[PDB]
Amino acid sequence: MISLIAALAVDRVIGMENAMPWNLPADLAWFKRNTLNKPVIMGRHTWESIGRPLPGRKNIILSSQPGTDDRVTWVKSVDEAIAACGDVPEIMVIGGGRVYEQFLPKAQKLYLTHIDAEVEGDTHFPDYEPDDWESVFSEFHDADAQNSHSYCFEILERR
Ligand SMILES: NC(=O)c1ccc[n+]([C@@H]2O[C@H](COP(=O)([O-])OP(=O)(O)OC[C@H]3O[C@@H](n4cnc5c(N)ncnc54)[C@H](OP(=O)(O)O)[C@@H]3O)[C@@H](O)[C@H]2O)c1
Ligand SMILES: Nc1nc(=O)c2nc(CNc3ccc(C(=O)N[C@@H](CCC(=O)O)C(=O)O)cc3)cnc2[nH]1
Ligand SMILES: [Mn+2]
Ligand SMILES: [Mn+2]
Ligand SMILES: [Mn+2]
Repeated sequence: MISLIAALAVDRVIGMENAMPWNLPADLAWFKRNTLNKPVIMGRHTWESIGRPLPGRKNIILSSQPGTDDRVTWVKSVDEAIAACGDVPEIMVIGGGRVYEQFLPKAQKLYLTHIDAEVEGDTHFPDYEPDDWESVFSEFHDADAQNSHSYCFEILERR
């Protein structure tokens, strides 16, 4: 099973200048809980944005060019990325925009954080047809001293 996990600001913005400009510790904790002990697939730009391997996960990087770091697994196509995960229950696709586009048609589940923040951005999460997806979990949180925007965690499953 393939799942996508992402955090979206207003208008589905996910990034600006190869970065995420907000800081929401509660959402990073949610990301860690939902990805630990699973393979994670990311594109090369997202790998450069994170800047190090994510511990406790098999890190798989998509790039058309040879890898430059043997602490992670480098693959050259979507099918190779999936194969490199092996026989696991759930593969997590962690972006960025181009990678989410390619994996969305193959995904059964979306883990989305909706952040109440207006961000100039240059990267968006794909338009997804709402009729295709059922919301199975949602949890709203007001802003607090650690998290400067309100946010909603949602899990959607393909109908
Ligand atoms: N808010 C969030 O949840 C979230 C999550 C992830 C990322 N982001 C943000 O998203 C942005 C990065 O997204 P992006 O769309 O620019 O880049 P991306 O999807 O991370 O990376 C694209 C790169 O991945 C490689 N790639 C993708 N598909 C491939 C394929 N089928 N075969 C081979 N290589 C493939 C290519 O690398 P080569 O050029 O080396 O071939 C391509 O240039 C950053 O701003 C980041 O902070 C946000
Ligand atoms: N829900 C969600 N939120 C995000 O911010 C997010 N970000 C990415 C891409 N960027 C990043 C950037 C940093 C870390 C990261 O350092 N994660 C640590 C958390 C511990 C910490 O630094 O606070 C991890 O071990 O997972 C992960 C993804 C992909 N999916 C996401 N999904
Ligand atoms: Mn092929
Ligand atoms: Mn198999
Ligand atoms: Mn806000």
